[PDB]
Amino acid sequence: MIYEGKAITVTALESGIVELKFDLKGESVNKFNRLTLNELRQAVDAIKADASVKGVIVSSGKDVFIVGADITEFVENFKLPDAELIAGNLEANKIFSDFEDLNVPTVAAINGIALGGGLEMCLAADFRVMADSAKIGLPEVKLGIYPGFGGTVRLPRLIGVDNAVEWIASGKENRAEDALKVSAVDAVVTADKLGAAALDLIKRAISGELDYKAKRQPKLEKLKLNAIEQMMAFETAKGFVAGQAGPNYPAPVEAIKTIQKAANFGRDKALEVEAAGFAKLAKTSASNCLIGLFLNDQELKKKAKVYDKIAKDVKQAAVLGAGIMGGGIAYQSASKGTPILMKDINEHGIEQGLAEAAKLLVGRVDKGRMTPAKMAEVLNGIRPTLSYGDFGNVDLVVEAVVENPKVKQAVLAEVENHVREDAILASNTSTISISLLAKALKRPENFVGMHFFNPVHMMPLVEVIRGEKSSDLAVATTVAYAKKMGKNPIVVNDCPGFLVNRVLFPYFGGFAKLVSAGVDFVRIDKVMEKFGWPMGPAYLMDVVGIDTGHHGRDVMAEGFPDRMKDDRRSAIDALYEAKRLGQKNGKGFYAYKLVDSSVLEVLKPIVYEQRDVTDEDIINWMMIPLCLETVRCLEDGIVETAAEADMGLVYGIGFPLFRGGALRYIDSIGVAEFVALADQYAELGALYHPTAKLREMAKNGQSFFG
Amino acid sequence: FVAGQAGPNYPAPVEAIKTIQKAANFGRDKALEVEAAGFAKLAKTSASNCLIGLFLNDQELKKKAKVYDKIAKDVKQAAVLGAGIMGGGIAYQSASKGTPILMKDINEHGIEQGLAEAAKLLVGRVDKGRMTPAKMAEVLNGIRPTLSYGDFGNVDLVVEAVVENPKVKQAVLAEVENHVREDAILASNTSTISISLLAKALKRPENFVGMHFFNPVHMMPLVEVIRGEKSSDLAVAT
Amino acid sequence: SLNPRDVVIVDFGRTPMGRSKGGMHRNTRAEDMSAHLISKVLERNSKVDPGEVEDVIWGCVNQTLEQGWNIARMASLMTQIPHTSAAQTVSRLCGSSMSALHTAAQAIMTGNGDVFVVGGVEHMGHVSMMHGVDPNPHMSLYAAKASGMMGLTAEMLGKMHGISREQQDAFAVRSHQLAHKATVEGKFKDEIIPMQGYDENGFLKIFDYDETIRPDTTLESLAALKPAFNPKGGTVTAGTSSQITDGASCMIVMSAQRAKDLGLEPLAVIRSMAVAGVDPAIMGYGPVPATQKALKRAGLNMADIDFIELNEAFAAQALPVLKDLKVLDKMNEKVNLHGGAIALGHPFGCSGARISGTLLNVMKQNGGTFGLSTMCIGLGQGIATVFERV
Amino acid sequence: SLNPRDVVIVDFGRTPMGRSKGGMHRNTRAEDMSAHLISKVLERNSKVDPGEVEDVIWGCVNQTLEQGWNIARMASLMTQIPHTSAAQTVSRLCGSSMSALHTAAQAIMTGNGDVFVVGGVEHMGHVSMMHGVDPNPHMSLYAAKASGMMGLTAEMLGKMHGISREQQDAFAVRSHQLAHKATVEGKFKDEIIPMQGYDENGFLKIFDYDETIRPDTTLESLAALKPAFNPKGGTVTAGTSSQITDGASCMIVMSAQRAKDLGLEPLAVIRSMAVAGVDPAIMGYGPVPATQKALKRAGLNMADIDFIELNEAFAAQALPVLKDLKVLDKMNEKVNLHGGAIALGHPFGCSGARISGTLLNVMKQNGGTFGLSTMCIGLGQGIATVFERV
Ligand SMILES: CC(=O)SCCNC(=O)CCNC(=O)[C@H](O)C(C)(C)COP(=O)(O)OP(=O)(O)OC[C@H]1O[C@@H](n2cnc3c(N)ncnc32)[C@H](O)[C@@H]1OP(=O)(O)O
Ligand SMILES: NC(=O)c1ccc[n+]([C@@H]2O[C@H](COP(=O)([O-])OP(=O)(O)OC[C@H]3O[C@@H](n4cnc5c(N)ncnc54)[C@H](O)[C@@H]3O)[C@@H](O)[C@H]2O)c1
Ligand SMILES: CCCCCCCCOCCOCCOCCOCCOCCO
Repeated sequence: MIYEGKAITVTALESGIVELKFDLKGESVNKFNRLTLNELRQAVDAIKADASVKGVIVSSGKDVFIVGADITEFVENFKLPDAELIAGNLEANKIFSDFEDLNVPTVAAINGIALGGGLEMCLAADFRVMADSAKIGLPEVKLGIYPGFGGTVRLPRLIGVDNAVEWIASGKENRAEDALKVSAVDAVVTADKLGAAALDLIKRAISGELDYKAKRQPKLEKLKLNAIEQMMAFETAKGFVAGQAGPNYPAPVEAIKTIQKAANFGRDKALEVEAAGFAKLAKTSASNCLIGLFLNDQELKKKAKVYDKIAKDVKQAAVLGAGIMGGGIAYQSASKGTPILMKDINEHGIEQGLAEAAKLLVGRVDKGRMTPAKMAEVLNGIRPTLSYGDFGNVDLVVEAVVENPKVKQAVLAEVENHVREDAILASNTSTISISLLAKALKRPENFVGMHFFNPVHMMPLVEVIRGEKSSDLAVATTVAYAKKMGKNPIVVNDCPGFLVNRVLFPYFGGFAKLVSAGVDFVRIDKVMEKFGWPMGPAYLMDVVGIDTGHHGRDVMAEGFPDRMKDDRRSAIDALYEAKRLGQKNGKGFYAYKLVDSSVLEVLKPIVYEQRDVTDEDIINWMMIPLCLETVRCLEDGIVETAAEADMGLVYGIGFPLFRGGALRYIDSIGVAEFVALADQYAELGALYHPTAKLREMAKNGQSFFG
Repeated sequence: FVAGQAGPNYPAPVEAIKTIQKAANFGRDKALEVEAAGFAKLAKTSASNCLIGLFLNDQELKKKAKVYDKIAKDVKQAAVLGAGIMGGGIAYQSASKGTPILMKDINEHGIEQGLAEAAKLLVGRVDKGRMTPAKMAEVLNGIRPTLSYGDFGNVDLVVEAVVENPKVKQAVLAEVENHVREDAILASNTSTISISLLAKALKRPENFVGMHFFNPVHMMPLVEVIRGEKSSDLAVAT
Repeated sequence: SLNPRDVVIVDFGRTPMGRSKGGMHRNTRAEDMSAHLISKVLERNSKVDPGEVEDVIWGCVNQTLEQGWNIARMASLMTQIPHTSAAQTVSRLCGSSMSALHTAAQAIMTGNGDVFVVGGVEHMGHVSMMHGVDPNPHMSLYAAKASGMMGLTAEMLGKMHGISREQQDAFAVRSHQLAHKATVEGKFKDEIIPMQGYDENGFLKIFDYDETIRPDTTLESLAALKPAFNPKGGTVTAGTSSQITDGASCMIVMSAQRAKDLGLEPLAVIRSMAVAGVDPAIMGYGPVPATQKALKRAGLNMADIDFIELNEAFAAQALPVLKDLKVLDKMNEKVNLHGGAIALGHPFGCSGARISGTLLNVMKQNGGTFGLSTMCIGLGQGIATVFERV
Repeated sequence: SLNPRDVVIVDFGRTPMGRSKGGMHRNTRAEDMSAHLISKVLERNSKVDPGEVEDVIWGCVNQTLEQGWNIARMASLMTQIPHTSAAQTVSRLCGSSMSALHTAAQAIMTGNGDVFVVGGVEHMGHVSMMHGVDPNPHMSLYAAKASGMMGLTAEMLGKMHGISREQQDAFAVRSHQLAHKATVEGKFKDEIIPMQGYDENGFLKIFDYDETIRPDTTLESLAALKPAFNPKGGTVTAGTSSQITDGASCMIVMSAQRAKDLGLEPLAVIRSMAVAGVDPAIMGYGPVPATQKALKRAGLNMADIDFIELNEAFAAQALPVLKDLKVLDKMNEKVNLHGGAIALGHPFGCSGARISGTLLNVMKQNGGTFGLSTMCIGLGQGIATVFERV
């Protein structure tokens, strides 16, 4: 044959047409690893050199076309200089660019999944045929990076700015129907007639019927948008995403900046822009370990998967209590294909739940994001009830009853007598011990903790609080059930405050100290947002609520009095005692986001010193207390590995992604140089006191990772 | 159009139009003469074979429909036995008219069929412009799936849609009768089985009657109220 | 003297501009509203035989439901206008009604008819704007989708020319105040045709004013509103934007020849017509290009125009247009002396002839000679007309 | 000789007429279909700078969803046509596209533009006719509601002139037969612009013919169909009625002056334009009044016209029109020599320019001098245009 590699076999066909096939021999899927990209080069060079070729068809010998790229091999290539990195992806793009420059028609017969680099290969060809049962997209954003193989160059010019920005920024998969309408694909057919379509199409390009040259042009030249049409398009996109992405902007807000700049450029120059910005999101030391993300991700994605083939099926679920949290758990479980029952005691409750679940569904339909037929399915999935008559086939049950140890125990023990004995029970409590609630039940092995965060549909993280008598199967099912609901679960052992919350308040402890030191909270969060945090300390406190934060303070103070039991009134007590209950009340550190000098009056009694501080120190008063507590959560055995200890912060509290995590941030400074930094702030309390184990591994030149 | 669907003995339909067509270019007074003239023709020809009967017959009905009207029990909560084809319709109709209904069945596969069909109809109107997305929400919430009788506590009227089987229907009917108020009304949707026969299984035949719907439930207007030999007026009225 | 084929506007009559959110027209179809208007207007002019109307050119945008299927004929058939006449609906989004005036004008000039009945209608209450919209994804391949959102364009155009929140709110106040003034003083009595409607209590009664007008509109009351198209840093508020209004405007047009024969004194005479295009992103800038083209064809300088009627889409767009037209310092002296779409509402398919009609009343009332009526159009367009009082 | 402001049709290009019930255009938007046509037609004529296009007049009826919001501009923006140009959508039901040609013609004549891009489109597949219709009860107070049903009018006008079921079916056969021939012989190769589509298998391929045409249509196969609008005694069947077709038609128009300068040979020249009205009940009779008015304006007798294009709405209406026009005995010699809407489909907003464009190709091919394109319009209207080959 023309080329017989281990991943790509370029086989010849009729009328000089050649079929470049992707079939990673040995593996189950096709992906652009070092080997694949290498053979592609040899493949293209072969076809290119062969002057007898009259067309090229791209296919796959697997169930999927080409899944994302297995990035573990590309990691060592991102820690080099931005020059030796940009020119690095530049060379990689030379392959696809050349394939796109083949003086012959090229079609991509997409049989199945074509995500990430898989789609980028397709965008390179002239035509693209797709099986109605396939999916395509660019989920790069979930990794903190945007398309690096011409994705930000070809898609925008192929389907249009707005459509590309949406496809890229969101990283959502797209069905044949949608991929065809936006013109990402040129023809959708049944799986059986895929090969015939690609073949019949190529022949129509060769004969001259179809101008394959004219169809390729659009992604070689500038965008068709006006200078004015650009400003509108880009600014709206940027803004829209800027407020929904916050200070820590991975691929969303940057992807648009790259398209806006490479707008008036052709392929070659556009690729350079893509490469440059791509490096800014992947580079090294300057506090930008977007490296640790994958070091944590490639360990959770594997650890979770192992849990996923163990967990029981969650074909039937149910939640105790409607309204706020209940309506969310029901919504999420319904929108992900899991029939859930909304159990409650009064009809007024079910009304609240059904209402909120309906307000969210209509919210998407009243804009175009959700199909009316889909809203129907979701609503049918949610099934109201004031009894336990239908709890006969429920696999996993979640509790959302009012915050009360006694009540929760009665309710939990109650449901345990109306479901199968092999059924899993879980509480959504946040300030009550899971090991305490389990005592009421007669089957603690099936009882665990499933902690969601308000709003249930907004926040990603879901803590799986394992009790002392919780079985592995129990945790496995809960973890899996969380992932199925499009979440990111993390196993955490039972303790006052768990992992996220227990670490989120010490962080706020540093804030409370700043305000008491005459530091303007407005300047504070502006600095914390400049750091990478989604929301600022003061602004976040308003969202959570001053009345809530005040209650949580006592919960953590009682938990670990030795270091989290302050007491000298702070901004928290000030606003609480001043009726400024936060965002829900309409007045907190801000007004509802507005500013007003009236808040200064309330905070005056808290100012104990007009201490001066740089924005650099402000970051320490906050981060140090948060990092150290994480070290304690790892030492006390609240989280098993450092990997889990940081992602719990990345998805929960919203720890800056490109900075890795609390523990990785420590490494970014140096464990030995971190304790030295902490000592200077030791005069602030036990919150800034390094642990014995940290001091021990400080002298040994030991770091949390390697 | 009327000539074809009224046929040879045309009462008011085909004549009314001939009366308007003639008095078209006339004013009130002259038009009145036309109306009167044609009115005499109908009374002494077409309707001579009694206008009295049709009238008094309607009289009996407006009063009958009224007697039933306010002795009848208010149906705030309803339910249907069996989803799928007939169940999904009875649930749809009851939901689209402000009546919370329960879709009871034995297997999860059934509820799916029901919820699906009810959804297909609702989306059908929204996907063209006749129904509000907010309206489809209410209707869908009105329909409440279930595989047990735990929530049949406040149901006032229950409808059966189980497969055509005298034995089966009797078992199902007698079953639900032990999970609802005693003053609740039960009704079968059967078409080839005697209501008086089904009632024998129940222990409260006075509350059992026959509510016959026609496929499709949302298309056909008529609903037969098959009264059994032991059916109370309150049962039929409701 | 005039030439035989010179376009002459005989009369102008509009309906009371009522709110859409439960306004006075909540129970009246657009077809009937138009049919009634055309019928009543033809009455005041008993010397123009309805049978002579060669064609009825009606403007309308969302042509579906009530407004679908050539509403021009649908509304014309319920009028004293014979079945022997013709009718067509012209859509150009905002400038629909005006384009109608142009079509008839050119027809008259070319000897394809002598008497016409132009105008436009838009019942945004029964047929809202967002109703039945299917955004073509492919449009994003040649132009920004955001340009489809009139509001955002107002924001962009505004940023460019630099118009402060106060500058816009102040404009809205001037519009409401002037509208109320003209109303109270009866400067609208001639153009507004009394029409049946229903008050907030479902009661039947005739309205002869514009519900849309809000005299209480103060800088203080407008500075309280929040940005409507851009929460995080916006100036365009519902207060400085045109109102969603149900309404129709009519206008009888004919040649000076057939006019001189009927011995009826003209209301005005069309001298030049112009339409131009701009980028969708800043469509609000449409007036300047369209105006400049009209002035050249009319052989006139912007200074020769005595009165100006610039349809107020947004204070953010009206102001810039007036600045570049070099007449901002002449605003209170000759620009929308009876208020604008901000206080009188903006019925898409209607505003075209309405602003022009009102333009004539201003000239006639203030002894003006040359007048100008222009407006910006969606998706980047503009249109202008230069009338003349003789 | 030439008169500077004389209207000249430079070129004409239409899309392959495809069925609506799952045809070749079931996956293509009306906007794009129009944009592509305009773009491709402009290519064939590289001597007419798209920037000179003063305005793009597009005809469309059911203006909602894909076809709503001034599709003229929406389709013009995705064309090489600059954003500096304008665009308006003219609706007159059936004669929409033709009225568009008239609007531009008049504009050119009056000196309000030099180059125009007229045409029309109607995708009855994505935007069906009965879609979004709200019959105004008030209409029954001035006209029969039944008149709204084009079919019934065909039945009424048919009975009056006495056209037998055989006479109609025979006409349909003539249409299909003559359409197929013109297609096979390549008498459509110049006007039909190849266009991408999808076959019954979802496959992508370019069509250059009309799916609508059915060569197997025989008197036997037609006499098998049942009355479509009157089961109990009807003649108008789906076979003698025009087809529901998705399609677009374009036409570049300009002044003879700017034309002579570009040294491009004209395809035809507009001599007279006319629109007339009739009673809704027999709307199909619209052509005769409109035609007579056009002939008088063109100073020509019906006999002076070499070729005629009568939009075949219904065999029951086309025949009567041809009889009163006194040319029925001349049919096979000069009437719709390439078939009609029965075999080529009748895209509401498109048929106007389509039949006119085809008319020109007939003349050019058969050495004709004077041509006539006319069509009946819903709710009682008519429109005619008399071209000239020079
Ligand atoms: C180019 C051209 O020719 S036209 C361009 C096209 N533009 C348009 O079609 C108009 C665009 N405008 C719109 O779409 C709408 O008016 C919007 C989106 C701006 C606002 O609509 P909404 O978001 O629903 O807000 P809404 O209209 O309900 O706000 C009304 C509130 O403003 C207040 N308000 C409005 N105008 C005024 C005023 N002049 N003075 C004081 N208060 C006012 C009302 O009192 C009311 O307050 P309340 O609710 O407490 O009683
Ligand atoms: N503040 C927040 O938004 C937040 C954040 C994180 C976690 N949570 C968790 O959410 C839970 C609180 O839920 P909520 O916010 O909906 O409280 P809520 O007061 O808003 O609503 C209480 C609901 O529980 C129902 N309920 C009470 N007792 C019941 C019983 N015995 N059986 C069945 N239903 C019963 C009530 O009818 C009502 O619908 C707690 O576990 C809390 O830790 C809340
Ligand atoms: C022509 C006569 C034919 C006679 C047929 C005889 C049929 C008799 O069968 C008896 C009915 O069987 C009932 C089936 O039991 C179903 C139980 O479903 C329980 C569902 O529980 C759900 C709990 O969530």
